[PDB]
Amino acid sequence: AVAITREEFLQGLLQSSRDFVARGKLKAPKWPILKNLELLQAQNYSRNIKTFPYKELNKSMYYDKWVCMCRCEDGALHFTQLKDSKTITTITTPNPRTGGEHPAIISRGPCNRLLLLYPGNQITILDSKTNKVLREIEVDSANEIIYMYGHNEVNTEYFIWADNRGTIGFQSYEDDSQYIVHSAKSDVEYSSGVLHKDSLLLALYSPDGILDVYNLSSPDQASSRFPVDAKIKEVKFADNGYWMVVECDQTVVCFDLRKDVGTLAYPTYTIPEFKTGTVTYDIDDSGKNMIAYSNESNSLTIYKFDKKTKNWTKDEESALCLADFTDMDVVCGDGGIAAILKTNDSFNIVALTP
Repeated sequence: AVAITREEFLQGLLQSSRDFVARGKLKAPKWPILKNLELLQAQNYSRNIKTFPYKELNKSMYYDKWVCMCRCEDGALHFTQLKDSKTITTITTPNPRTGGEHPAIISRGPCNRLLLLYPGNQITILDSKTNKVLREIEVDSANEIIYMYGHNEVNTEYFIWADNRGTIGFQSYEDDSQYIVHSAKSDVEYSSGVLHKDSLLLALYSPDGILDVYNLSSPDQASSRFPVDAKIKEVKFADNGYWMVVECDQTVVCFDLRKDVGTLAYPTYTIPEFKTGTVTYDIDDSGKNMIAYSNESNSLTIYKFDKKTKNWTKDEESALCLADFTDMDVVCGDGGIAAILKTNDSFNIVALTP
């Protein structure tokens, strides 16, 4: 390939990681007072298809977050992508598989690469721009792959995959070349994962409290287990590089990666109101801004984390009122803040403005 030994690969990973470790260290712009809202788009989608948000370092040294929804019809994949209010586009790419089978996981890679995981650990890589098949890949592992991601800046010759018992490997986009850095355990049983900014730390987790962080650059080093009591719905590595935010059903737990495993950045926060109940919410990738929706009152509520007081408080100046949503995502590029409200098979995109 280009890397002949794992030792050679590990050195390329550390090097590339050190290239970008000092970049992307400026803060995203502070959120303004949001008073208006606009329903931009109502579409159907296939919720069973898990899509990981794609992160890109921008010229202002902070990260853009692209969120994607997929709708799978008759040999075609319909994508809706955005990183803010003005970057909403819908793309149609062909589904390379037989019988219109749905992918289990879809993720992006650099150079317009589209990673499609099908059950049985079979991966198809497409060029979303040219509609060509680039790779047909099989991963030899008895366990189901539950994480797949390609970093946009660090070690961009490979993408990452992980199965539900902790096998972690890298796969070359162009060559039949791969390297395993962690092998299967088993207490565990993971459902998802998330990669740290510097692409050296990978967190694998499950809804029932399990959270293990693996070090990708030192093979088979014991993973660290973080104490969560509680129902995990998402784990995020905040863009500042030292917060690990654990979004639960009605609690927010934030770990400080600089200290001993288990040390919190601030006291655990309870979501008001669960009723509880159908209130849903989402935190942006800065870990400082939060939007919550209430089905009962059809209202969006904005919370802000105060570094001084170390807790979340509601911004009362944001009276946002608007259809039964069960989940949501938030985006906030310089084009405007948008909230993606989701049911179990459709979504509405809501532009929020001052």
